[PDB]
Amino acid sequence: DIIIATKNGKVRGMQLTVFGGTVTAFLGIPYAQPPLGRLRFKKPQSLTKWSDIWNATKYANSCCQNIDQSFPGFHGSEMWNPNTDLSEDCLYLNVWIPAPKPKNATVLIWIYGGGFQTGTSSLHVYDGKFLARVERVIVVSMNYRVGALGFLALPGNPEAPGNMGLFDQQLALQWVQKNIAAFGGNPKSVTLFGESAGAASVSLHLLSPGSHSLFTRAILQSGSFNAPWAVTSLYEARNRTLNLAKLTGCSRENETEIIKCLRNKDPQEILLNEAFVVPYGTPLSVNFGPTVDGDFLTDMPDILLELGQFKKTQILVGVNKDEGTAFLVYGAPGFSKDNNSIITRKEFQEGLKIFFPGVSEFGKESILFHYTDWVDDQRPENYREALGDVVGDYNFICPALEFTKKFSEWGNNAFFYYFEHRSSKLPWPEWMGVMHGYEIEFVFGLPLERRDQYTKAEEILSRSIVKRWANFAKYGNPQETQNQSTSWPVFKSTEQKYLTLNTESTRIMTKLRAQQCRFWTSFFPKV
Ligand SMILES: *[C@@H]1O[C@H](CO[C@H]2O[C@@H](C)[C@@H](O)[C@@H](O)[C@@H]2O)[C@@H](O[C@@H]2O[C@H](CO)[C@@H](O)[C@H](O)[C@H]2NC(C)=O)[C@H](O)[C@H]1NC(C)=O
Ligand SMILES: *[C@@H]1O[C@H](CO[C@H]2O[C@@H](C)[C@@H](O)[C@@H](O)[C@@H]2O)[C@@H](O[C@@H]2O[C@H](CO)[C@@H](O)[C@H](O)[C@H]2NC(C)=O)[C@H](O)[C@H]1NC(C)=O
Ligand SMILES: *[C@@H]1O[C@H](CO[C@H]2O[C@@H](C)[C@@H](O)[C@@H](O)[C@@H]2O)[C@@H](O)[C@H](O)[C@H]1NC(C)=O
Ligand SMILES: *[C@@H]1O[C@H](CO)[C@@H](O)[C@H](O)[C@H]1NC(C)=O
Ligand SMILES: *[C@@H]1O[C@H](CO)[C@@H](O)[C@H](O)[C@H]1NC(C)=O
Ligand SMILES: *[C@@H]1O[C@H](CO)[C@@H](O)[C@H](O)[C@H]1NC(C)=O
Ligand SMILES: [Cl-]
Ligand SMILES: [Cl-]
Ligand code: NA
Repeated sequence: DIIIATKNGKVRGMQLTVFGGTVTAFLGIPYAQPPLGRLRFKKPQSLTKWSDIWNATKYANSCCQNIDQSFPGFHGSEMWNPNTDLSEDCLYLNVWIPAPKPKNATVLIWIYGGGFQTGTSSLHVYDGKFLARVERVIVVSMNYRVGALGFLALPGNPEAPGNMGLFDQQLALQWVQKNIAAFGGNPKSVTLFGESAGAASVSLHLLSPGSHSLFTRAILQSGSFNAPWAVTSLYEARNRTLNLAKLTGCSRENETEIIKCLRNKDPQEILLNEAFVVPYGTPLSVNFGPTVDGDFLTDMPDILLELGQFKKTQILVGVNKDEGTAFLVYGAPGFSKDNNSIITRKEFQEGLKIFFPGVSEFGKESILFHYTDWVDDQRPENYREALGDVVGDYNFICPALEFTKKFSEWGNNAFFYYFEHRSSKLPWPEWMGVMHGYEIEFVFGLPLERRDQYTKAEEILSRSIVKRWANFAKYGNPQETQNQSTSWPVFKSTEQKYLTLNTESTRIMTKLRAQQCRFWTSFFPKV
């Protein structure tokens, strides 16, 4: 039996057999007062404290969220849907530790993505027992409110200040600060890691004064706060708060009245209207996201970044080779997971209308002009390939590279990867390539599990990634030093070296998507 005593009371874990060894798991530890009733839309509150033993033996409630019903029965989508009850009472976290209990272990904390609208810590691809077994790190992960319940904003008004999900994440990091020593962890060696909205959250904690001292280093997988989807302008954030009041018959005149009303709606009514607070949605819509709230975020983050106002530490940042493909099947014309999706020029342009709602006509000719200069053959898959690249370069790859450049210029070591392995088990079709989100299972070590049907080359790839992630966290340097591996060079402005992660040869290259990001980063924001 394994009981640990925490500042707020005792908690009982659960032993797990992993690869002939053992990990202890504490699944479902509360970290804040449940945000119900009068606390809906408010910053998370401190935990009352309990006598008697809290059992942390199963995942807890996922936070309320809309579900992907686009492909019922389909593992490719359904693997991202919550696998525990939805409930507004979802502020819990998980701790996997190695056995025997470690003495002063480096801690990894995962922050999931999901567009800030969806996600949960209990997905099978975020299961931290492989890491803890194999690398003897402690892994922590938390649920944080998403959608309007998480990011609804009415600026300056503490009934609904915005950024509540980010305060959820932040209060989980405090919990780790106060508590992880008792589990054998080193509060002085904490690395945050996250993918997509989770990565963007990691980068905002790098800008938040309140987070400065709740962690050591950071890993950003396919996301960063300067991505076009990542921060809602104060303008939009109120237009949206109002369209939601309106939509739920909660329009008022006193704004604290609007919120009192919204607190009486029942969660389904809020979720149901979220998709409509925007007149034109894209498959990449983030209707309720982070804002400049004057609290968590003190200024537009583009400015903090440019002027070097952020935590000085090392970062590991990377992207997948076909970031944009996943989204094309959620609304782009002539695209389907059940066929090769050869599209025509006319469909390409309609595609751009879907992804770039408005966006002038010249805006969209300029994208087409940059991306449809065929070299050449013809090449029926030209327009299909080009639309995915447009979507991936704009939304993920260029914002990641730009973030890494800028961050690196204030003098910190920074490492950049380019993930280009397609999982042998991937359920989406071949033309979608190395999709967004499909490096996560390599990082968490799922292919280390031989019973699971991955190739040999996959097990090895994952073994090396896990090592590089762990070395980054413990040492600030993502080398794999033993098996004559390629040395991962720091990313400097000027040379802009990066490391490729694939099953055959990993290599050092320079200047990923140089022409494309010059277009995205320098020219496009003007239009
Ligand atoms: C800011 O909000 C207004 C609000 O309009 C919205 O009403 C909501 C309840 C919601 O159902 C939503 O679908 C609806 O659009 C937006 O104004 C709208 O703009 C379009 C044309 O651009 C009109 O044809 C709509 O009918 C119009 N509605 C009203 C009542 O004016 C507005 O566009 C939006 N601004 C943005 C894009 O941020
Ligand atoms: C690949 O499929 C797309 C997607 O939509 C289709 O799914 C198919 C597998 C098919 O069974 C069909 O029932 C379904 O509509 C096809 O695009 C569609 O093309 C048809 C042609 O008449 C249009 O009318 C549809 O509007 C359009 N679908 C939408 C809503 O986007 C596509 O043609 C097909 N392409 C191939 C085989 O290369
Ligand atoms: C546990 O180790 C503590 C310090 O180790 C960390 O130093 C940090 C600055 C950071 O770079 C981490 O990556 C290092 O691992 C030490 O001061 C504590 O007193 C130790 N406590 C124990 C052994 O219980
Ligand atoms: C916690 O679970 C254990 C299972 O062995 C049990 O001994 C204890 O009574 C539990 N407390 C409950 C059910 O709240
Ligand atoms: C709006 O109503 C709230 C809630 O009772 C109240 O605190 C506030 O003073 C009101 N604002 C004004 C004066 O318009
Ligand atoms: C080193 O390579 C060997 C195979 O020769 C393998 O058994 C081992 O797991 C590797 N270590 C790492 C950290 O990749
Ligand atoms: Cl034309
Ligand atoms: Cl190698
Ligand atoms: Na131009």
